[PDB]
Amino acid sequence: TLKALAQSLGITLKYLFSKPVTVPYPDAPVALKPRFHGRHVLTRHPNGLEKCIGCSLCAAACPAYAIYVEPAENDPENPVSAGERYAKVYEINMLRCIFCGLCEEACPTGAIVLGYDFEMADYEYSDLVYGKEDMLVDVVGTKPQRREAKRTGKPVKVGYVVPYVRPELEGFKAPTEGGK
Amino acid sequence: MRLERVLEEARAKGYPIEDNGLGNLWVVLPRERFKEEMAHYKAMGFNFLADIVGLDYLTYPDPRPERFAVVYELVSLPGWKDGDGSRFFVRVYVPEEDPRLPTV
Amino acid sequence: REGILFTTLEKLVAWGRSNSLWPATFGLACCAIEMMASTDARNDLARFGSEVFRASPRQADVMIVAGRLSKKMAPVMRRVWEQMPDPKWVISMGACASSGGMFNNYAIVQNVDSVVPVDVYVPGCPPRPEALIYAVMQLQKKVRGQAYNERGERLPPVAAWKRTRG
Amino acid sequence: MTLNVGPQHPSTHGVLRLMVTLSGEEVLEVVPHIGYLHTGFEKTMEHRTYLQNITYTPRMDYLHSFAHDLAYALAVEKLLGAVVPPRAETIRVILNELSRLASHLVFLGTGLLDLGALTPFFYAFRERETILDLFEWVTGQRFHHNYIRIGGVKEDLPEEFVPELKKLLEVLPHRIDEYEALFAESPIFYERARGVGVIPPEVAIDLGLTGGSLRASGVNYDVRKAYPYSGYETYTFDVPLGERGDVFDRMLVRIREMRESVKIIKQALERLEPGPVRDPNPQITPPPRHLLETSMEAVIYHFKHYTEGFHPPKGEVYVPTESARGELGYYIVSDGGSMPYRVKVRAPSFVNLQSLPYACKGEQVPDMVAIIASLDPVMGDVDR
Amino acid sequence: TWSYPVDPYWMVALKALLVVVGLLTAFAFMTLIERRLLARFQVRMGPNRVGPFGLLQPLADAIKSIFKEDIVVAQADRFLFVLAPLISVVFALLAFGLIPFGPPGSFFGYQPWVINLDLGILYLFAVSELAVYGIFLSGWASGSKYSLLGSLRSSASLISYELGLGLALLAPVLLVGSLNLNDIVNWQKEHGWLFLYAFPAFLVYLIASMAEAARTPFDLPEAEQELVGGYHTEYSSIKWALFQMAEYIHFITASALIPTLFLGGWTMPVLEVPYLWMFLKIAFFLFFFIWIRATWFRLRYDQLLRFGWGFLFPLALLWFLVTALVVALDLPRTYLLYLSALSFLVLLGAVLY
Ligand code: SF4
Ligand code: SF4
Repeated sequence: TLKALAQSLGITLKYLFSKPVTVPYPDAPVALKPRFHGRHVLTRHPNGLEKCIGCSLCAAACPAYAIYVEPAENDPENPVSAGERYAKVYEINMLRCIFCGLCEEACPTGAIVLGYDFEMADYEYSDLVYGKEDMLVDVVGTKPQRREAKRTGKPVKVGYVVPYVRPELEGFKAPTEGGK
Repeated sequence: MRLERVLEEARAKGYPIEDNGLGNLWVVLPRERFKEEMAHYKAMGFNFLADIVGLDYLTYPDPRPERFAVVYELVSLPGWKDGDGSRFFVRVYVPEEDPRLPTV
Repeated sequence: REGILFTTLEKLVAWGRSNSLWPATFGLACCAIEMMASTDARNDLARFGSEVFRASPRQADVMIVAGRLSKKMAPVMRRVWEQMPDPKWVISMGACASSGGMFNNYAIVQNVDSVVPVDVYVPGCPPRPEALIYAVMQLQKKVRGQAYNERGERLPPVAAWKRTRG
Repeated sequence: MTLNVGPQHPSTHGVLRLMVTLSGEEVLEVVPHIGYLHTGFEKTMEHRTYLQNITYTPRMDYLHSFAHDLAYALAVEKLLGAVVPPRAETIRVILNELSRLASHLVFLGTGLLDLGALTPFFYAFRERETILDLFEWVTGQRFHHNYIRIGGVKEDLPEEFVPELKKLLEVLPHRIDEYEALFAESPIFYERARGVGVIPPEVAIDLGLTGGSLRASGVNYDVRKAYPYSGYETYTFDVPLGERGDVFDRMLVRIREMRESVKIIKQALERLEPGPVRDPNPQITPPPRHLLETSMEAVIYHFKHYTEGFHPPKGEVYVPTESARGELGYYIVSDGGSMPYRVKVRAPSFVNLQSLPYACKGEQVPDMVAIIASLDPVMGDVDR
Repeated sequence: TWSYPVDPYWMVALKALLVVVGLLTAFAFMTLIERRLLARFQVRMGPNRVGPFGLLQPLADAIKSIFKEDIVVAQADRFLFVLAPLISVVFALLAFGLIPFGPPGSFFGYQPWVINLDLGILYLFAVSELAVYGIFLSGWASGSKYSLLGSLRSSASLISYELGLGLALLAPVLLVGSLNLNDIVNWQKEHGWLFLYAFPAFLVYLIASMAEAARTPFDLPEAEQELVGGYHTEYSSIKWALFQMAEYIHFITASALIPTLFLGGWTMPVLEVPYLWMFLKIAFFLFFFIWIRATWFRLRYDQLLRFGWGFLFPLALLWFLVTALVVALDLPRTYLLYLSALSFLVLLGAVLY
């Protein structure tokens, strides 16, 4: 009955004058937690040496089969990774990546570490099979972001923050409450 | 427990009685006698027919009597004013040649 | 006859078109539940020309193909697409749609782009709402013609001249 | 006439093609026509590993994801006889109940949306976000999760988890009430709901309805009580019940559930302390990765686990469980391969839908929309 | 008028022209406030980009509407299709120039209306039939019996309510002894604002004007996020915009009349501020409905039909009759005052338990 109808209005009215709680994107960075799963990064050692060996353990883990990995045996004089095997081609089709995370768990080099990326979307199928060098810990954005930032000449931002890094990542420093 | 008067009966009628150590039980019946048997059960106070899982044993690494096998799960809802929690399966091997079986 | 072919008109009209985007979501998946999320309650879309969020092509021309689908849905979707007005854009939302995630099966349709042409992919199942925002920002500047591909290659300001429009 | 309400409409988003035999001002019967989506998960998963199958489990329940997952987990766990740490089990209930709340949030959110006043949805959603934020924290995933792992979850809780969890338990009681506040009075609420949603308890079982439909008709039937599975034995909580099949009844039940759920949370927090988070039998469990560094045997098992994945023994198995959506269970035949030889899923909502032409006998035409909505369709059950 | 101004054909025209486009711009920015006020109401940020405050978004919207296919579909006839929105907008536009905006000869000394007639009430009442004409016509035009059936509901219901509005307008004509607005206003100028005089008629009127198309019984089927109105969803572009537009124009028209009626529009013995006082009354009721609109539900027309017809209309004419008794014997109008006030007081007391 009738009382309620009034009470209904009451509360909502409180809320009306309440200054809201919503966060504008991309105008205050999204709040993420360190375990969050963005775009995979390929890590390296302080020895400047890529951790991955083309472990390809992930590939058994990927139910989508989202990984095309051509292996190779490192240079003995100039090894691109200290190991005797590396990933001569590292491709990931993001169009079906499962971002298994199990992925990470199987990889023993800890090469693969989910990012904080999500700013990925483009118009063309085959551009969205992200490559090796797009999948590093050394890039400064997403593929479209970056590609924009050259033609526009603008710099970068990514619009997220975490409380702090995930320990797993230990290279790249992201915006963390202190960046955007 | 509602189950038990079915069990002695099943035994009486010599039906093989499968049991997993996980306490799941099947009763292996022929097609013909099923309907009526199952009629008797509902009458005996079987509340709830939960499932019908159709099984294809096309390829299996052990022999089975038939390729197609149905399995009913009957239950007695104890939370109802009747019932005992009496839950059990009935399996009924099925000729591939005739993919028939009277409904329930 | 659509607002083009003088300097003035095309920028004008294009601003109009770009900023008024009216999403018609084509839920059939988890996407939808994130989509209602995507609407409100953290972020808005009304500041991107959207009060339209609902089921009439009689209200919209922004097609968001949102979710993993089956064979049975292809002609349906096709027809729904057809029953939109002449300029119209195709977002392919999420992985589930875009290339069929983790299913390889008869039942499903993989590579939704089969059924209708696409202009925008936005991967991830689930993605973040915000990614979709980023996507429509893309789509904004895309229909504005201030876009390319990752090879610097230009493209039309519509989804709708990749296969037949109607 | 036979009216054809097609898929994706209006914002009810079942694939629904519905043949409504009308009197031109009434509903007589609906022949529902469905199955316009489907995958055949059950098939696919025999072509993936057991580990892999855990991907599939939350991918057919938008709502309480974790329940499917759990139910499947349990089945496996039983089969090879694996045990789960107490702390693990603590966590598992917490997530489960958190997921139940989520479900309810979405249920009522949609309820409002579907028809009736639109707005309060957004508030319920605010809370949902809070829940989501909790999920985000611990699993890095908004929803869909894999945190639960065989033998127990795969890593420890955040510390950050504790503050926020308390926080939201503070706010919610009051909030819950205020949603409830909209319903019970509003005499229009009455006039839209009370009369409709009819079905005898007797027929609820005959046509198959599951708790919160069955218990929406106040028939006590918690599968957590009846076939009590882990932890719940030793947790107090009661059954929330209605006493008749109507929309009206349903709606109030859910609110009560939430409060029960919250007390279970409350209970849980007390019973929470350090412990290993999964079974330490490395035969059956993947080993810790902080030890690959160390032994070969580790490396071997590790490698093996994530490649081939174990062989469970031959067996069929079923466990009945109480999901948010009703009677849940997996009938799993494994042949002892690396993949099962049968994955049957018990999908409650699907069975609950059988009772729709019945449920919707002789109803009124604007009412019929709600009557669908009130039952809660998640199309995954149906479509599979 | 028998004591009131006149102005050239040209000046008349100008005022008209202005007032039309004024109401366009009105509708535009109204949408903005509605959107934003909605957001805020449900604790949310809104249009703020492309503004500041989303200002230019309506432009975009309008521009969107144009440059589009705008076609008739087979199984409909062309002429009817075109006419059917047209009609509704003309007649929606029409009827607002009747009503004033301030004190006489004071729109820069020129008359503060566009037409003024001598027969206020009639005109309004008359216009009230013509919108619903547009509606059902559209239904039929569309050639889906689905659309049609909705429209039949709609119209039927509307028309039901339309009648109660009739029974309302007799009552003030009693009091003033006249039906032209100005005098009516002026009646309140001496004695005071008319809802005092007849709270249940204020009340019953109020709730009947709800029953206008206004998205506030808020089922009809209305269109936008329910089973739809048949005057939409078989429409396209600009034509669709028109319908939506119309619903809002009604909304505000009604929102204006209620001030007109129960207050003076700009009577307020405290101060004279013409235009200001108009808006303030507008504003009040405007928000008032919107607050209802938000926080209250979609109402099955089944319920509604039962509701208005059986209870609401009979009680309204009943109140009239009573007042007519008093007025016929021409008794102290104080004698109504007490009662009016009391009935409200009663029916107010009735709320809580
Ligand atoms: S990323 Fe890891 S798992 Fe993948 S190939 Fe490299 S070392 Fe192996
Ligand atoms: S991409 Fe993920 S969230 Fe989207 S429909 Fe597929 S499974 Fe659902």
